[PDB]
Amino acid sequence: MNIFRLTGDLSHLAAIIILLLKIWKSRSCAGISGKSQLLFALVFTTRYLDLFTSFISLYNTSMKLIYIACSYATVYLIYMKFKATYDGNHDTFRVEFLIVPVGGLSFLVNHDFSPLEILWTFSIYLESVAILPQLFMISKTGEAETITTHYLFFLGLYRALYLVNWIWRYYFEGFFDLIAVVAGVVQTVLYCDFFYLYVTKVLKGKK
Amino acid sequence: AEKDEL
Ligand SMILES: CCCCCCCC/C=C/CCCCCCCC(=O)OC[C@H](O)CO
Ligand SMILES: CCCCCCCC/C=C\CCCCCCCC(=O)OC[C@H](O)CO
Ligand SMILES: CCCCCCCC/C=C\CCCCCCCC(=O)OC[C@H](O)CO
Ligand SMILES: CCCCCCCC/C=C\CCCCCCCC(=O)OC[C@H](O)CO
Ligand SMILES: CCCCCCCC/C=C\CCCCCCCC(=O)OC[C@H](O)CO
Ligand SMILES: CCCCCCCC/C=C\CCCCCCCC(=O)OC[C@H](O)CO
Ligand SMILES: CCCCCCCC/C=C\CCCCCCCC(=O)OC[C@H](O)CO
Repeated sequence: MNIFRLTGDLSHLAAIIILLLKIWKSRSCAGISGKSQLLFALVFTTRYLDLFTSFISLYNTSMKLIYIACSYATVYLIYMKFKATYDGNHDTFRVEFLIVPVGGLSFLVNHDFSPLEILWTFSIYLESVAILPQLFMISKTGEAETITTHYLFFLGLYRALYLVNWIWRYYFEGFFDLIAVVAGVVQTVLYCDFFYLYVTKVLKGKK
Repeated sequence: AEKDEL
């Protein structure tokens, strides 16, 4: 552990809680992509299968369990509890164009041809494009509410901090994972326009 | 190689 990954993890937990508490308190999931939340739940489900083969630390186990619980609870609030406010008509990204190719790529390009590693690879490639349905919904509909932009800011900052974490670990530990890195760069690049607009408009009380 | 990150 280093400060960059810790801040990265804390930023990710912040985004997850901001969204869950926003839907819970308002009793509405207006402007939220249910599709992106399904993809994030699929990411945690396929990545954390090691919970049954490995113990890293109490922190690592707890964070995995918290991410799974909060992602499944967010999906529950959108598609079941507050389904009356789910804007299905505007959440129209065809997620088959993400899942089917990412699925194909994880089987073909991985560190090892074994079920657990292939599923971990799938979680890494899928996370890189998981926010696309949400950004697509915002571009279709009229802008984004301020709390929704704060969610997007902490989520985007999380994997950007993971890139800094990987520079650190490469320098001090000689550790590198090109699959996680390339996918992490893809994940961050997709937030470029949102970041520019959040800093120039949202942080200046515009949009 | 054991996965030590999230
Ligand atoms: C890199 C080009 C994509 C930039 C999106 C972030 C900017 C926010 C706008 C979203 C509207 C979404 C419109 C739908 C575009 C489909 C994008 C797609 O399929 O991208 C494949 C992959 O992610 C490519 O790296
Ligand atoms: C209702 C919305 C509440 C939003 C507040 C959530 C609390 C911040 C959480 C974790 C810190 C994560 C580490 C990253 C520290 C970056 C601090 C920063 O830049 O905060 C400004 C940000 O854009 C905000 O407007
Ligand atoms: C409506 C409520 C939305 C806010 C949801 C916040 C989620 C807190 C995140 C992680 C807990 C792990 C603890 C480490 C993070 C500390 C962040 C902090 O100092 O938060 C104070 C405040 O939120 C600065 O605005
Ligand atoms: C569907 C979207 C299009 C994405 C298309 C780009 C995919 C490859 C990426 C980077 C090149 C770096 C080399 C990647 C590894 C090549 C295959 C290799 O060496 O395979 C042996 C390994 O054992 C098998 O997992
Ligand atoms: C319209 C929708 C279009 C489809 C959107 C698909 C999105 C896939 C995105 C990112 C994964 C990129 C990761 C590329 C893999 C890096 C390979 C690499 O460097 O591999 C080295 C490894 O060690 C050798 O096994
Ligand atoms: C210990 C680390 C604490 C970090 C606290 C940082 C607070 C930044 C807040 C607002 C400016 C928004 C800047 C745009 C979001 C950052 C991601 C980015 O655009 O670039 C990072 C780069 O990719 C990396 O390699
Ligand atoms: C012999 C093989 C040697 C292989 C050695 C591999 C070393 C991998 C370590 C770190 C890469 C970290 C990538 C950092 C990317 C920084 C640029 C960045 O922030 O990109 C996001 C976006 O473009 C901002 O707008």
